[PDB]
Amino acid sequence: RSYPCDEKKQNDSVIAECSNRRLQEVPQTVGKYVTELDLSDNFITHITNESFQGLQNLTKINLNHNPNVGLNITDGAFLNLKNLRELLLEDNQLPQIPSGLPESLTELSLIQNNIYNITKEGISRLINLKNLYLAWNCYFNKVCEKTNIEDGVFETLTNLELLSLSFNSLSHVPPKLPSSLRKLFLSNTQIKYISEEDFKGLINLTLLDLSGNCPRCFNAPFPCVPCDGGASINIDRFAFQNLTQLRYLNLSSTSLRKINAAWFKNMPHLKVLDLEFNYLVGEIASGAFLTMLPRLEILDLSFNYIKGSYPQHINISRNFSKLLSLRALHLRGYVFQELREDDFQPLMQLPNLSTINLGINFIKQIDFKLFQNFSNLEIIYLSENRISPLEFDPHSNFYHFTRPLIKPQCAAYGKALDLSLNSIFFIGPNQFENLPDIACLNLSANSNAQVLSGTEFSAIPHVKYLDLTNNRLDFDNASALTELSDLEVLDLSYNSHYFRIAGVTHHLEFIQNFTNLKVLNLSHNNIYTLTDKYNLESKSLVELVFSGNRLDILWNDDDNRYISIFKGLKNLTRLDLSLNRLKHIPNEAFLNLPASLTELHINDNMLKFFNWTLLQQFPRLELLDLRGNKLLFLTDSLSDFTSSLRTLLLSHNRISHLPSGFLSEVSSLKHLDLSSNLLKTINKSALETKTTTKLSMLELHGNPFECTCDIGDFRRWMDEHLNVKIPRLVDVICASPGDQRGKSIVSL
Amino acid sequence: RSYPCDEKKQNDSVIAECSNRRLQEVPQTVGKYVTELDLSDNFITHITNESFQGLQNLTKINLNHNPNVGLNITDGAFLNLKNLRELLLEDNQLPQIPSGLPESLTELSLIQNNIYNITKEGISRLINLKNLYLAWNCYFNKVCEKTNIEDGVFETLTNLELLSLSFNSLSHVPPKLPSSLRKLFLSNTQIKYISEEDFKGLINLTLLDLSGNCPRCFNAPFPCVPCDGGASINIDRFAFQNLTQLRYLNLSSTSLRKINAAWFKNMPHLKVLDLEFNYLVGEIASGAFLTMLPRLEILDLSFNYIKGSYPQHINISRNFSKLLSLRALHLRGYVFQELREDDFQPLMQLPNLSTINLGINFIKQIDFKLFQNFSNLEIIYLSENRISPLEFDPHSNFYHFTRPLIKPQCAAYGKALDLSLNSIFFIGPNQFENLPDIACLNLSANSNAQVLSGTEFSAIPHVKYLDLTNNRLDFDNASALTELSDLEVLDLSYNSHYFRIAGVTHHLEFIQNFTNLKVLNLSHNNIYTLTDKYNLESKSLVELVFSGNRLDILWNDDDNRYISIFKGLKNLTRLDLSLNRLKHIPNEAFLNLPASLTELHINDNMLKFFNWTLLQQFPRLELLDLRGNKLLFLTDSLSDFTSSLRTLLLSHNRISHLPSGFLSEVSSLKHLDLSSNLLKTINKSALETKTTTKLSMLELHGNPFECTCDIGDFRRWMDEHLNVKIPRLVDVICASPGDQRGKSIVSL
Ligand SMILES: *[C@@H]1O[C@H](CO)[C@@H](O[C@@H]2O[C@H](CO)[C@@H](O[C@@H]3O[C@H](CO)[C@@H](O)[C@H](O)[C@@H]3O)[C@H](O)[C@H]2NC(C)=O)[C@H](O)[C@H]1NC(C)=O
Ligand SMILES: *[C@@H]1O[C@H](CO)[C@@H](O[C@@H]2O[C@H](CO)[C@@H](O[C@@H]3O[C@H](CO)[C@@H](O)[C@H](O)[C@@H]3O)[C@H](O)[C@H]2NC(C)=O)[C@H](O)[C@H]1NC(C)=O
Ligand SMILES: *[C@@H]1O[C@H](CO)[C@@H](O[C@@H]2O[C@H](CO)[C@@H](O)[C@H](O)[C@H]2NC(C)=O)[C@H](O)[C@H]1NC(C)=O
Ligand SMILES: *[C@@H]1O[C@H](CO)[C@@H](O[C@@H]2O[C@H](CO)[C@@H](O)[C@H](O)[C@H]2NC(C)=O)[C@H](O)[C@H]1NC(C)=O
Ligand SMILES: O=c1ccn([C@@H]2O[C@H](CO)[C@@H](O)[C@H]2O)c(=O)[nH]1
Ligand SMILES: O=c1ccn([C@@H]2O[C@H](CO)[C@@H](O)[C@H]2O)c(=O)[nH]1
Ligand SMILES: *[C@@H]1O[C@H](CO)[C@@H](O)[C@H](O)[C@H]1NC(C)=O
Ligand SMILES: *[C@@H]1O[C@H](CO)[C@@H](O)[C@H](O)[C@H]1NC(C)=O
Ligand SMILES: *[C@@H]1O[C@H](CO)[C@@H](O)[C@H](O)[C@H]1NC(C)=O
Ligand SMILES: *[C@@H]1O[C@H](CO)[C@@H](O)[C@H](O)[C@H]1NC(C)=O
Ligand SMILES: *[C@@H]1O[C@H](CO)[C@@H](O)[C@H](O)[C@H]1NC(C)=O
Ligand SMILES: *[C@@H]1O[C@H](CO)[C@@H](O)[C@H](O)[C@H]1NC(C)=O
Ligand SMILES: *[C@@H]1O[C@H](CO)[C@@H](O)[C@H](O)[C@H]1NC(C)=O
Ligand SMILES: *[C@@H]1O[C@H](CO)[C@@H](O)[C@H](O)[C@H]1NC(C)=O
Ligand SMILES: *[C@@H]1O[C@H](CO)[C@@H](O)[C@H](O)[C@H]1NC(C)=O
Ligand SMILES: *[C@@H]1O[C@H](CO)[C@@H](O)[C@H](O)[C@H]1NC(C)=O
Ligand SMILES: *[C@@H]1O[C@H](CO)[C@@H](O)[C@H](O)[C@H]1NC(C)=O
Ligand SMILES: *[C@@H]1O[C@H](CO)[C@@H](O)[C@H](O)[C@H]1NC(C)=O
Ligand SMILES: *[C@@H]1O[C@H](CO)[C@@H](O)[C@H](O)[C@H]1NC(C)=O
Ligand SMILES: *[C@@H]1O[C@H](CO)[C@@H](O)[C@H](O)[C@H]1NC(C)=O
Repeated sequence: RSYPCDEKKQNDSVIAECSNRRLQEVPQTVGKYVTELDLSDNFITHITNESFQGLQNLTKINLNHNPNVGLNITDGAFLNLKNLRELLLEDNQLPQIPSGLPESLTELSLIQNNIYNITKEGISRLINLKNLYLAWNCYFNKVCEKTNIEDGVFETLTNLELLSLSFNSLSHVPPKLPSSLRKLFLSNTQIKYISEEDFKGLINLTLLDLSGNCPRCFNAPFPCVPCDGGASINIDRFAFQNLTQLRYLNLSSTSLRKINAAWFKNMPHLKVLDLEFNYLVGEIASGAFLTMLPRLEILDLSFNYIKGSYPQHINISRNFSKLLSLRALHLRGYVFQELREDDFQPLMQLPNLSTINLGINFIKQIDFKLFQNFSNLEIIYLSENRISPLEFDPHSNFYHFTRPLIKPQCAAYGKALDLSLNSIFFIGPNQFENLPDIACLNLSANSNAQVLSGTEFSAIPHVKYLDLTNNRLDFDNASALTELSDLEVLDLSYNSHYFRIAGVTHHLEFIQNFTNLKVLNLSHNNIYTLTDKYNLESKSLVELVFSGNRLDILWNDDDNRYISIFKGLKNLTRLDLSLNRLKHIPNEAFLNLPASLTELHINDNMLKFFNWTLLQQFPRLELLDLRGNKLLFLTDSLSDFTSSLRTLLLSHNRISHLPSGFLSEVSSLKHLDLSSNLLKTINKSALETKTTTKLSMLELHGNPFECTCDIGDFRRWMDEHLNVKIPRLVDVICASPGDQRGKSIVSL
Repeated sequence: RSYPCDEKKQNDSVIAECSNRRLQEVPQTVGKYVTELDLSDNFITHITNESFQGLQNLTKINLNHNPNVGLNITDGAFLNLKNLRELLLEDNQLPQIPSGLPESLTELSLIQNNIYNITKEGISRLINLKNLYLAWNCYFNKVCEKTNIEDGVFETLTNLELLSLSFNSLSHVPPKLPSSLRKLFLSNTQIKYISEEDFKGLINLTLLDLSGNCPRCFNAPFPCVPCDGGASINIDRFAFQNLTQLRYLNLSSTSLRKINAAWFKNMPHLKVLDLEFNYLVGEIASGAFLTMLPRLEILDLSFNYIKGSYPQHINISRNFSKLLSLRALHLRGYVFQELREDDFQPLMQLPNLSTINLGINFIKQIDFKLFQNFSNLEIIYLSENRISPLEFDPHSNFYHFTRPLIKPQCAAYGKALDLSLNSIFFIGPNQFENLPDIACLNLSANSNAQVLSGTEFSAIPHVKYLDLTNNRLDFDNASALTELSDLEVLDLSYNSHYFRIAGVTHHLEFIQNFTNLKVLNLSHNNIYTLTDKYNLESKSLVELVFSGNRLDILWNDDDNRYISIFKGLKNLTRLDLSLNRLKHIPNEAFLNLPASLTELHINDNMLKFFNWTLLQQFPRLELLDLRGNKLLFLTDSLSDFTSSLRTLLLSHNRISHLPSGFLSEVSSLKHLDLSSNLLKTINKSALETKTTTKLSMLELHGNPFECTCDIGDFRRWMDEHLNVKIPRLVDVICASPGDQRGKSIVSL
């Protein structure tokens, strides 16, 4: 669109995406209309006053991860960009803060460099700075120096709201912090003592992160240095006195054995309290601090286990009943054998508690009926226990994953129960009695070997999304699951166990019984043989995932029984036939795929040939995905066979000719993917649709191009249609002639 | 060696391997010294009198699978090959038996063609034939005709010993069979009735296969047509009267409900009796026929279950106690809930019974102590049941797999117990009491989540090979397995369950405790973090499989703890580091790999660079395997860094230059693999070792070669060293110049 950069005029403003394009310099061709410039992930080793001459409306520049193999920045290189507000210089191996940065700046990131010198000369004049990131310059077993913070360097930054200094060796909270601060990150900074003076004047603070100071190092997944004797962090009883607005407090991995309730005396708006990786089993049981937390919404007490201990029960203070605003409680990694109804009484009147997380506790037994007696649990998270039948992203949390506990597609339906990664290897007749009205149920990876027979889920009959992936279900009864009459989504992925055995029964008849089944995933089941009924049928099903089965055997030329296997899926729009070892598809089998299809995937098979003519029988087909096969040839008469195709994905095949004509009157085609094929060239005509083109994406990288003078018309075409995104254009590489043998088009 | 063919002068005789070389004709360059010629798997569409002009010492020709896309053979094409004994013409889409075949023939195979016409004109003069294969010409839902066998066609073949007509539509045993027959195959031939006359004169017969006539079709994994009403095959009571020498009788899938004991009256040397896929639950219980089988060594009664039945116990006739020669009993697929000691009393005095196979019965409970009371069980096969804590190869068996029940590497150690693919999800304290002295134990795929602690295998303390693959073991105790003091082979593959979780313990210390541990497989465990001890140690271990773990994280530049992870494996010769997502290996980590290594695999990683200089620290290194990485460059000074390397595998990398010099003084190098790289050319010098070369294999296929006149010296070199196998030479393909763009070298 603006080589070597794209642009988006989106919408008030103008972004030049010049990312990951192995540039060796800032390109001088950037349009002076651009406001934001992304130069990240290139090979840039120098920035000078020449670099942005040039581009006086620039308000943001992202130089992260250059050269991605440090970056050498001249004094005052940016100094004449009057409008520059945001400057990202992460992971550039910088040995110092660049000198002569512009006073315009409001955001500066210097995360993941080699800076151990924070000087007034560097930053004290940047008086418009709001956010300053200096995290991850010295940590673990990196070779590096303690951070030298010149006294009062930050004091003149009277607009500073965010300061991040985590993952650096500091030893003390810096003094003379501006009272504008709202968020102060000091994790893993080797700070053993927090004095009364350290945060005294910071009355605007809403976040304080002191995690990983005096860390808990047992079983640490990184190089970990504890305080002497694995001692607790030492926090003066008044250290938080003035922090009246505090909303987030992270004390994870500070080796706490005791929580000074007084810490929260003046902090009545605290909403999120993170106490993972301490030694708090005692405090969880007794727990004065728990009376001081009236507005607390999220409490994380995960991984406080005593090593080698495996108590029968979890011991929860009555004082949990004081957590009236609590929405989510995380108690992973306490480690205990049995959860009884009594043990959680202090939680049962908390009006807003919607999520309980007891993952990873090695729990053997649960009194399931206790959950009903909560006021309004929405998410009951029991994944990764022992229940049986009745390297680091600097912009992420370091102590826990932040992905939803339950997939949003499943939780959307209603109350959720996650029993994955346990040992519920069959479901007895009372397994789900006394539960709430579960809508979303996860029994993935229970090595369940049951003959489901239409009774097993009768006590939670309203499940709508059921995840049964990674079990070993035995399909010997045609009434399986049929008691779930409102079932919409059924994941049977990775249940190959019994499908792989010819000699036992495989009954999938049950599929047809559901009036509202929409999405079925039969992936990675190794299905090659069925009992009695060879046809799948449903008046409702939208999407069928059949990848990683054996259609190569089901559609074997000497066997006619499966030739209409999917035809009875009369509503189907989406079908995934990937990874079925197919070398060809019998024409009759293809013509019996449902005519309702809008999306068909046959990627990662071994197809030599595709019968294009048969697309005439699929007038609703919008996406066809044939990536990763062995195809040599495309039809020259595509518009004779489809008027509907919008996306055609043909990467990783053996296509050496692209017929002039291919284009013709195709019109619906938005997205054509020809990357990773055997293409020496591309003719003009092969694109120039004499109707209207919807062409907006055309992929070509990984073809052995030839950059003889003509050209082709291709380059001319490219400019004739600057609005056709062609990603990875730098990866479209002349393999010839030899004056180009590793060059990107174009350059003459 | 003899383009386009190899040759082996091995040893009295001379084999020309011209297989799978996409030939379009029989090459006229075959040396008249050749005795056996393999032309299988090519694109040959014609055979004429010209084809073997030429080659008068030919005794064997294999033309199977031509053209592999039928084959058109002229009358008498082979007629002048006086010494021709064996002719394989399988899978050639032949519409008839070729005419004018030579009388010299002793073996003729015509399996998998379109022959429905067996005529005197075709074969009656082939009076030297011993073995005649005509199987698989008409079967399943192939479009084909009933087989017309001209009356008395076989009668003149008075040397015929083997006749195979299986998988053809016959309806009746052919009459006028020669009394020379020893083996008669008639499986799946649509023969409903066996009369007294059918085998009357066949006194030399030792094998008769009548399987799949009136088949059991429930749950059939192929198109199956039963006799009317699913009726039994009808075998006249005297049909086997004269078959006194019979050794093998296959009656699998003949819908038998009743076994006429009289069938075996005159057949006292029967050794193998196959009765799979019938309806014999009644006969197994009552069983007169069982008294008639004194020399029987293998009995197969698998898959006789009654559909939908799930009896509590298996019912075995007392008459099994008459099977005095029995060595192996196969009772898969009976389907029953519990095996009690009583139920197998009739087996317990059989002196030679070494294998009991009860796979695939969905058994829930076993009285394990019953096995001890057998005389000398060697293999106790219980795989694929429900036990819980206390398309078709025409040359293979069609009704069961013929691979060993136990891997020979494990069974070699002694008595074997296979409990794989059950639900023994923990091992209680008495689980293995009252067993024989087990040496080989398979607990693979029991979803076992146990903390092994050094007591669990105490009642079978002599296990030497333990297969624990595909479980979810929790390594929380450093004494795991240590009670097995003689343990030699330990397979922990596919136990990623708990390794993937950072926050729980992973203790592999136990490895060091074993005095005789030789082979350890830790593949596909996703190992990225260990507890307390970061080093693996053993004075004995020979082989460590560490593929599919996360060495990319273990050897992260900011973490020093795993930099000597394998160093303490002081005896190690073989190490597999494949599939660990490695982009580079820190030099220190490489130099700390044990100096004892003779074989190192680092294939299927993402390496851009390899430090060749560090091979100086591995003076015993014989094999180095770097396939499937991103390497661009080879060292020009290999002999400076190793004098030991014998095999170097470098396929699927990005190597475009092969330094002249690479060769130099390398001498130990037998096998060089450069296939699937980016090589435009290969210089002469790059090979011509001025010391002695051990070069015997050099792979090059899948490189973009250039076939400009010079040449190189390469082609000259090739002939200068005709004894260097270069497999897939036809796949070494000129990508240039354009007069060659898809040609194989060489051709000018
Ligand atoms: C078995 O198949 C189902 C159906 O394909 C899989 O769930 C589906 O996963 C896709 C791929 O992630 C989800 O699509 C994504 O949704 C997000 C959020 O809306 C969107 O941002 C992405 O661009 C993408 O569209 C799809 O919603 C989801 N469907 C359902 C019903 O949950 C499932 O993951 C497969 N199971 C396994 C074990 O592979
Ligand atoms: C875990 O690793 C072990 C050790 O590599 C695997 O067993 C080993 O498998 C190899 C590959 O098949 C066996 O080598 C083969 O032996 C046969 C018969 O002697 C030979 O003909 C072949 O050319 C080849 O050498 C090797 O014997 C065997 N080792 C042992 C101790 O059994 C094992 O399969 C791996 N487990 C999984 C689940 O992948
Ligand atoms: C059911 O639980 C399983 C296991 O906890 C979930 O599987 C994980 O899904 C996440 C998010 O997609 C993946 O990144 C993980 O790799 C999966 N983990 C494993 C162990 O397979 C699954 O998503 C849960 N189902 C629902 C509906 O929430
Ligand atoms: C333990 O049992 C497992 C399962 O029966 C065996 O695994 C099979 O091994 C065969 C022969 O290598 C493979 O072709 C199969 O794919 C494997 N099956 C499965 C389900 O994984 C294993 O070989 C047995 N171990 C020993 C020592 O005999
Ligand atoms: O089955 C169990 C039970 C308890 N623990 C404990 O859980 C903690 C984390 O692994 C350790 O202290 C360990 O003793 C386990 O690891 N596995
Ligand atoms: O768990 C069980 C028990 C029995 N069967 C029976 O085994 C035979 C083969 O699948 C069928 O008759 C079926 O009823 C099973 O499939 N699963
Ligand atoms: C950059 O600075 C040099 C002097 O060091 C000057 O000669 C040159 O014109 C400057 N370039 C721009 C674009 O200002
Ligand atoms: C940085 O670059 C300048 C010129 O662009 C050069 O003179 C200087 O040596 C470089 N500094 C470092 C520390 O590499
Ligand atoms: C710190 O930076 C200052 C100010 O730019 C510089 O003068 C000094 O040399 C630096 N000191 C160290 C130790 O890097
Ligand atoms: C607190 O914050 C605001 C800006 O959000 C600032 O203007 C005000 O002066 C601050 N007060 C103190 C005491 O720092
Ligand atoms: C399925 O199981 C139910 C419950 O045991 C049983 O009653 C029914 O007969 C079974 N078979 C079929 C085909 O539905
Ligand atoms: C058919 O599929 C569509 C999506 O294409 C879905 O909206 C509708 O609910 C399904 N129809 C039926 C009858 O279930
Ligand atoms: C495509 O299939 C049609 C109908 O099955 C058939 O007539 C035609 O020959 C096939 N085309 C190719 C190119 O094989
Ligand atoms: C093959 O037969 C033809 C006659 O059909 C004859 O002219 C020719 O010489 C023969 N070739 C050989 C090698 O015998
Ligand atoms: C077989 O080949 C001969 C000549 O080589 C040709 O004349 C004849 O038509 C072919 N026969 C068939 C059935 O294709
Ligand atoms: C069978 O082969 C004979 C002898 O070669 C031939 O004459 C006849 O045409 C063939 N009959 C059929 C039905 O193919
Ligand atoms: C049986 O077999 C031998 C060859 O093995 C043959 O010579 C002998 O004549 C045969 N006897 C009969 C009765 O066919
Ligand atoms: C391992 O388990 C055994 C048996 O319970 C126990 O006695 C021992 O103390 C455990 N721990 C270690 C480190 O061996
Ligand atoms: C060391 O390895 C070899 C194979 O290299 C093996 O023969 C020997 O038993 C092992 N040594 C010890 C001490 O276990
Ligand atoms: C190979 O490693 C050695 C020793 O660690 C080091 O001196 C040398 O620079 C490395 N070689 C390359 C080519 O990086």
